[PDB]
Amino acid sequence: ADATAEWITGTTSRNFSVGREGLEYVWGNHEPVRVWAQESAPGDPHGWPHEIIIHYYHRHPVYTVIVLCGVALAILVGTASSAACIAKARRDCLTPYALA
Amino acid sequence: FEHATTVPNVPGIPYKALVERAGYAPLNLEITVVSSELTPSTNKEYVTCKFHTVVPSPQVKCCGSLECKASSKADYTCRVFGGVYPFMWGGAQCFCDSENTQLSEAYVEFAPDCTIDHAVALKVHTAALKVGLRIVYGNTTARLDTFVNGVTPGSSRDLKVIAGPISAAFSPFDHKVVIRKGLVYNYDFPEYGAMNPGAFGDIQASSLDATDIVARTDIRLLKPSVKNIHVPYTQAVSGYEMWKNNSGRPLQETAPFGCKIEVEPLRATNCAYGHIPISIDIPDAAFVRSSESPTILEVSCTVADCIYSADFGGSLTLQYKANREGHCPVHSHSTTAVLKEATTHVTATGSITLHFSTSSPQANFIVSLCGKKTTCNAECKPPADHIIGEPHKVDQEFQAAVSKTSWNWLLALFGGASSLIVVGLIVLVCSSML
Ligand SMILES: *[C@@H]1O[C@H](CO)[C@@H](O)[C@H](O)[C@H]1NC(C)=O
Ligand SMILES: *[C@@H]1O[C@H](CO)[C@@H](O)[C@H](O)[C@H]1NC(C)=O
Ligand SMILES: *[C@@H]1O[C@H](CO)[C@@H](O)[C@H](O)[C@H]1NC(C)=O
Repeated sequence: ADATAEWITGTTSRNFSVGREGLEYVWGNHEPVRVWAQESAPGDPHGWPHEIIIHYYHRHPVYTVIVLCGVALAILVGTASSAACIAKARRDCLTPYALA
Repeated sequence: FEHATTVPNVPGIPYKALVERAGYAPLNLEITVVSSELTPSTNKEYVTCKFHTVVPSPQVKCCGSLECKASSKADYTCRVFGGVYPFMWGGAQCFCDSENTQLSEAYVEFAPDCTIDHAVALKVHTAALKVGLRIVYGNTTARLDTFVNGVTPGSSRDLKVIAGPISAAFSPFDHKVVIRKGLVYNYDFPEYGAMNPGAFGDIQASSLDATDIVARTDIRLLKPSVKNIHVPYTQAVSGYEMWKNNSGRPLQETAPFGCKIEVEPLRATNCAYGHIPISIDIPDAAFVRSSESPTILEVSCTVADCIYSADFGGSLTLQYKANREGHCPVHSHSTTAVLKEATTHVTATGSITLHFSTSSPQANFIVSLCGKKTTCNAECKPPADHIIGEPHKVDQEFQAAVSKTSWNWLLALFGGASSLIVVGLIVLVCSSML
């Protein structure tokens, strides 16, 4: 509970970060007001991949950057390894016709 | 029937369940945690407040000298001043010229308004949870209040309920707390007998009307400069005022999991930090025979306009082919989607509508009208409202939070890479045969 207490004079504007857990604010002698944040990130998770990418990046940034990093690393490693395998097979099958 | 389940600790958000005896029709079970309170075992270490620092009348003795003994009064500081000349109204108070001796006394004692403006220092041990439960079964609503520590049938009527242990008790109060005027603070107050001048606990007593009061204020007695009969003293500032100036904020504004602190007794009510296992020995009076319950024949849910949010942003319609007349319940069997109604009256071959809350982009879930299960799918949309006024009905699941389409491209890229590895290895095999 990142409790912030401030004495406020005059007409100002204050920014607070609400999560799915919720945030409760008390303003003067008023009764406490509790609010909750729901997953309303911009984009559509059901449309094109770029909209899904920006939506899930706005939802959870570290998980999204690490899963796209995993996808990129996995496809790069797979293509490199299978290119090495194809080159191995190519030169192995081309050397009996290369000695003769 | 003994039914075991696990309900969230969150006050409000009523919880759905479906009990199914073998020889009886399925029956609703609605568990609502209407209230809760963590009441820890506390003991009074001491009470502290202002000091009156009463100074008695000086004892001037003359043509000689006197010495003062120690006393059991709180913070007894005593000094003897020689070579004085006490001069009250009317002249010199004795006749021994510049050999006169004066005794000056000083001790502290509780202020007259310490009955209200006082701070009680308490040690807080582990806390036992009360939970008030509203149980709706078999069209009947019952209110009850039980312990959570385990094996405590504190319910009434024919409902026996047992609340299992808390998954992880969090104990919002620290080991040491200070209660002043209905406000609770987490302060590491010094122990009984341990006391500093100008700090909290400068004066100490078991009660406000206790003779045994102990204090160590930095009080000290000074030689009277002016020829009068005053007692000049300098004393350290009260630690009560110093702590009041910089107490910070109380527990009512600094508390994890959003639950409010009350006094007499010290409690933290409506705490939302886990799950309670509930075992219910539901009676057989609410159970109805399967033959007398109107069973359905074939259903299929076709949801329209799903929006996954904290509210009930769903509307699925069921197409029932029931045979007899009456009502018999509904229940969503997924941990990600929770229905709104409990029972629905079914006539024959008709259509009903229901509302559900979910947190997943897809709603691929099983709804069991009256016992017979039937799953259906959805393509739900994110909500427009950023901030919403009531808490979420369900919890996000890591498998369900990924949408079906995004799941499809993730397994598409992963399976393309994997099949590319497989074709690489079989190309290696076809190279190895030659
Ligand atoms: C508060 O947040 C809004 C929207 O997030 C932003 O436009 C604004 O600049 C912020 N104000 C301050 C004082 O940081
Ligand atoms: C509960 O009451 C409702 C409406 O009053 C009735 O239709 C139903 O038969 C009752 N259910 C049970 C299990 O007694
Ligand atoms: C507390 O004391 C400080 C300095 O000792 C003073 O400035 C302040 O006005 C006092 N009161 C509060 C409420 O902070």
